[PDB]
Amino acid sequence: HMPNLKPIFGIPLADAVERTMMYDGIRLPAVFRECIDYVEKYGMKCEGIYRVSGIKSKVDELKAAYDREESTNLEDYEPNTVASLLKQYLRDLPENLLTKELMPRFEEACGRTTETEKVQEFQRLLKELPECNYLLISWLIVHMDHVIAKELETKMNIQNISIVLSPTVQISNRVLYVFFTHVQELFGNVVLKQVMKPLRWSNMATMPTLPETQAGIKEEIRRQEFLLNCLHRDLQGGIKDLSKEERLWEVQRILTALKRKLREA
Repeated sequence: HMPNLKPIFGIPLADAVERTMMYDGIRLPAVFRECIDYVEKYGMKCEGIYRVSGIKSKVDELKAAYDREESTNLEDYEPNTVASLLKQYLRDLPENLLTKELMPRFEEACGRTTETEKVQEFQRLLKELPECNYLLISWLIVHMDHVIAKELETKMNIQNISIVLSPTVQISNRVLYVFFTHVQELFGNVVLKQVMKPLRWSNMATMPTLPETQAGIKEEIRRQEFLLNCLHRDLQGGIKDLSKEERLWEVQRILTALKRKLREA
């Protein structure tokens, strides 16, 4: 029969999206957000950010865990590791972000005599792209742009990211440099929406393992309630899945603790 039961590393974007839908299902895989989320929250002041090699021994476990639909607490892993898992994940995806179709035109648009001519070409390229690709290209480049500012503190430069991001989407070095530069020239309101992440807690038995900080609970509750109300509502669309339900009590149980501690801090 078909090899393996639902893979993850080596599928089209939508296929990955439908598999890894977390919040609203804004047409985007979870993996990408999970990795962008960690870097945005914790991996912002990391030297070697996206530059150092991730521990392949951890990465191969992660890709396995995702492919097996398991629990991956990236908040306990190294930034280089998740970043390496991410860039690999993007590689494994058959359809490029810019596809085979538009990809060769990025070389063209990079060799434009004027910054305006470049962005215009990239503009038409990105429009050809599917919705999922459009959003993927937005976040990947915009998030890495903010990483360039972080490079300004982590003692790195656009060139460094460009070197390591080239093998990522399969496009020449100079195109990444121009990618960010033009990415805000094209977008700029593009926002890096972070996600509620699994805890190091096994979600039962214990209790004194939760964040005891007020601002910590405030932010998390906000993020979690949006996850909560949406998932609950999903079921009302004629959906009766035990897996969705299990996660429904899951979010509720955790938020219950948070709601208590909210007025407990």
